[PDB]
Amino acid sequence: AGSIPGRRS
Amino acid sequence: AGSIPGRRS
Amino acid sequence: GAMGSMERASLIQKAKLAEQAERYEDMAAFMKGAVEKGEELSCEERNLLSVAYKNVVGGQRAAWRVLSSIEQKSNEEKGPEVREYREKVETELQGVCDTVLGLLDSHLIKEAGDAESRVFYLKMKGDYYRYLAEVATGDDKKRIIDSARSAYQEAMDISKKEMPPTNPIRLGLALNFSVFHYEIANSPEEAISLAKTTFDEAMADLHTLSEDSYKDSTLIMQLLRDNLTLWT
Amino acid sequence: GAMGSMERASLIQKAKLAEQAERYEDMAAFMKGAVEKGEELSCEERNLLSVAYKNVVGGQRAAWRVLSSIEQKSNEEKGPEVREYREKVETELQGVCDTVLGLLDSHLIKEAGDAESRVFYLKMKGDYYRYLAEVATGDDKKRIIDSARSAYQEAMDISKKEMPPTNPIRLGLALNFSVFHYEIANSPEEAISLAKTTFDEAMADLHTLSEDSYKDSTLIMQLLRDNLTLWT
Ligand SMILES: *Cc1ccc([N+](=O)[O-])c(N2CCC[C@H](OC)C2)c1
Ligand SMILES: *Cc1ccc([N+](=O)[O-])c(N2CCC[C@H](OC)C2)c1
Repeated sequence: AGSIPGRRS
Repeated sequence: AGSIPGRRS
Repeated sequence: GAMGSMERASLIQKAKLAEQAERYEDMAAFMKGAVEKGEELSCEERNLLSVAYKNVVGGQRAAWRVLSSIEQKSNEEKGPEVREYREKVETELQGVCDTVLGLLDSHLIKEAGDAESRVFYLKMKGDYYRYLAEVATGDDKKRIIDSARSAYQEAMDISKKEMPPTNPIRLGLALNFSVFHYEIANSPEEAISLAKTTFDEAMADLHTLSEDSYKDSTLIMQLLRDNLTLWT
Repeated sequence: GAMGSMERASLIQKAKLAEQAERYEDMAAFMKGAVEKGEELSCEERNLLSVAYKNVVGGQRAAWRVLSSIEQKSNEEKGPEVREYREKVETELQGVCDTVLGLLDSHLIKEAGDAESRVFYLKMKGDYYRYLAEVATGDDKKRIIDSARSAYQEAMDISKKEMPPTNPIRLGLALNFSVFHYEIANSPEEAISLAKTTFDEAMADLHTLSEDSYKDSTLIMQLLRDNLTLWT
């Protein structure tokens, strides 16, 4: 399913 | 304001 | 060029795949390779070329506006970094605009004889000079603006002679030329007049259209109305 | 390297500007240049490195999945183009993963002595091997999977010894290792067990936290719960 989104600091 | 979006064929 | 070893038809197929994958830089490189094969482009292929570069330059313009806003705020000493990075993005954007203009000049426009192709390419020429004008400041800002105006004007003259007032390319040309007047040329009254006249003349020709053409034309008419609502 | 003439602090500043401008390829190049200065990274700088590459590889993974789906559908003869273009995207994705892994191996992990830095980098190592595993098919798919597992396991062992069960890095490590178990290693029961145990042990430690830390930890706990809802 979902990993850490991690795309916004 | 807005021009033709033009980003989807 | 760089795509010189790939078949024209494979470049077109890969441009369509790149669109689906939202890989617009790839899409633009595939379509540049297709143009450089030297044959004229079909209606669908012209649309692929325009979508690819519009997405590439649209990302650059959005980034340039973010950076320009930060730079304007800064002018505590932030050092040269914001200006340097805005300049890097600006140069990249200018390079993409010059690439598109170069394709139009070598040799898409000169070989375009039908109104649909010639108006399409001249509208693109106006658009990419307009994107150059958005970032221009030096001794050529005036000349860049005049180049945009001249391209849009030639496209308008052909479109009014050769296309019905509901034709979507004619409508989108008028929309974008009205944005040029409002945002670039400091002519808001000319922008409003062009958008209103374009809208009204299209309205009066809708009765001639099929259901599908009606949908296409009314979609662009709503964009003209949206601008008029913002400007008045 | 390519950023060798730019000051470390200017690279960091430009990475932050590139994030604001949504220029993630630039952001990743600036952060690669900062790592290659050879100094250890602060907590904030580690986050910039991870955000930059996560966005770059996230776009590549999304494109690879679109292309892989089209390729699977095709297998009328569509010619070699879908496979060729999927392969091009795959090779680019692999190159980005190899670049990140190379930074971790030269020399971020070996110099990372505190638990927060070492766990962070080992989690990244597991993640980028996991992205390699997503596209792997040949005689190294097993070895790539084992490399991901080994990195995540070392990070888990340190995190359980050195960090409280609510620590956000510990929680995100467990979340991503549970995704590895479910999606890569064909171990859905191990995925569910790890997500449940992680969630329950964090819940029992929330009483120790400030309002702001509580918000940070409960956000990741909700991601564990979202996966558990999808998997059960
Ligand atoms: C791997 C991981 C675990 C937790 C968190 N977090 O607490 O937010 C993060 N990220 C997510 C994006 C924002 C920060 O940038 C890396 C921290 C990652
Ligand atoms: C310049 C212009 C005018 C009209 C239209 N249109 O009718 O859609 C278009 N585009 C918008 C995106 C979809 C097509 O790709 C170019 C056509 C452009």
